[PDB]
Amino acid sequence: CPLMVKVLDAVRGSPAINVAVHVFRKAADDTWEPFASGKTSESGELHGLTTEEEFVEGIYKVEIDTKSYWKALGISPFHEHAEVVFTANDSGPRRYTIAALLSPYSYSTTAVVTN
Amino acid sequence: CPLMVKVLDAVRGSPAINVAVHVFRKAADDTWEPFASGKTSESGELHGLTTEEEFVEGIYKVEIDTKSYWKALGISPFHEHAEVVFTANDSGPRRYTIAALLSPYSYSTTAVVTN
Amino acid sequence: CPLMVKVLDAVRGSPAINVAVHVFRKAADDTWEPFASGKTSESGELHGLTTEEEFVEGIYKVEIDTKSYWKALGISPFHEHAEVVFTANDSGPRRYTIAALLSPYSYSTTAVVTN
Amino acid sequence: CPLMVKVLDAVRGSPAINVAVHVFRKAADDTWEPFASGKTSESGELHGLTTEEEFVEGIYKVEIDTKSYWKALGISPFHEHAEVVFTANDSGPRRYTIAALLSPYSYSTTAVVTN
Ligand SMILES: O=C(O)c1ccccc1Nc1cc(Cl)c(OCCCCCCCOc2c(Cl)cc(Nc3ccccc3C(=O)O)cc2Cl)c(Cl)c1
Repeated sequence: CPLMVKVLDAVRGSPAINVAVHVFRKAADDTWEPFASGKTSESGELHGLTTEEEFVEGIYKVEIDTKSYWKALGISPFHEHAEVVFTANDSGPRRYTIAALLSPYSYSTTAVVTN
Repeated sequence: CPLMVKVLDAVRGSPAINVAVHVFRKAADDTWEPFASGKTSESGELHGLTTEEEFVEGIYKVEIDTKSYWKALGISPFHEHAEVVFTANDSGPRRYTIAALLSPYSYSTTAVVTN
Repeated sequence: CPLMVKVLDAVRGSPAINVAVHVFRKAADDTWEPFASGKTSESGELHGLTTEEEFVEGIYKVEIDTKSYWKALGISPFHEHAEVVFTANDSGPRRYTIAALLSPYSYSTTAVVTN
Repeated sequence: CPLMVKVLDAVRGSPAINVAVHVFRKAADDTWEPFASGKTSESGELHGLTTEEEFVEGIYKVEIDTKSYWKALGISPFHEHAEVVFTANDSGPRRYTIAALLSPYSYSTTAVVTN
């Protein structure tokens, strides 16, 4: 799997389950084209977004729908979403894990990139 | 100052100096319209972005140009930029500080909302 | 102020007010000896912990009493406290700010070392 | 596995490999007794520290030897180690993952606690 997303909840100390994730790829006309989407599992993970064939060199945006998640838990958070924007595969094919750790007024994101 | 931005460097243990910051507001036609911008100071801070008069309720995006910062340091980074997207909500006196802590393959952002 | 502590609350998007902070220095017999302490202010800050004269090179521990903070808010937390352990090193004018960002099941700490 | 540690490197965007981890348990005399230790794998993970039988209710400290890690990469970091102190199993047996994300002058730690 070349692109995986993992989301964790810093309030509950749990995976963040059923979080919507949308991936976009920047097109030649500078617009963000829909690329893939899904929801995190019971483990906070989202796999199977793309294939090595389709995940070509480009600029990608991973939008994680954090506000919808918090609101479903009774919390009015600060952010609309977390957005992770990066160039992928520009020094050859890599496997990318995009991890996010969520709180109501903060989040962090890291990437783990491997061969 | 209803809106301040503060950027810190987790590699050097320092303010992140001379980082470009762009603020956008969501318009009517769902377009991100430029709103304010600047470069962080020697203290990693950016003040004077807007006024209480202009900073009305709405959806805002703060783009922090992290990739160019790391390139200036000779360090290969992951993200193109950090994007912080939020709704400004009245209901009383509020000042917003958007803080970001930067590493090459990670960032963190929090909002400190006070009065 | 050669040593400041700043604590922020990632759930409320606010300074973490009235948090107990204890600082220790490593002695000769490898015992943590109390050095300084206080409670964070309304701005989440704790100043006046020590003087340039007393804050010599050595190994220091800053203990931030996070569990009691979350208990005061009625929120079940994971950690007993956050502990920040570091060597203070001269070689020129240096001021240390130990920042912490708190969530119930997570914390983050950075050092901003300036002159 | 009731206790797992995962460590990631925010500079390289990689697991933090070969990081020493020491676990202590607070004894009746208020002293920290050695409990378990190991080093992170190629995946940044450390499994097999303990068993459900031996991992009883108590206050535990997980010390992650971050300074040794950074120094081996040519970096002089701020912290001596990251310390994670928590009560375990005080509302019945749980599975704990202690995750840490490391930078030279910052780290974060979260816990994922499951049934
Ligand atoms: O990644 C995996 O693969 C993974 C998989 C499974 C499990 C775990 C996995 N890892 C993993 C682990 C973790 Cl801990 C993780 O979270 C990373 C959390 C990063 C913490 C956020 C850092 C907060 O920064 C700060 C801090 Cl300290 C202070 C401040 N304030 C100030 C500091 C100084 C001066 C002024 C201020 C201010 O405010 O005016 C602002 C910020 Cl912005 C992630 Cl995203 C993935």
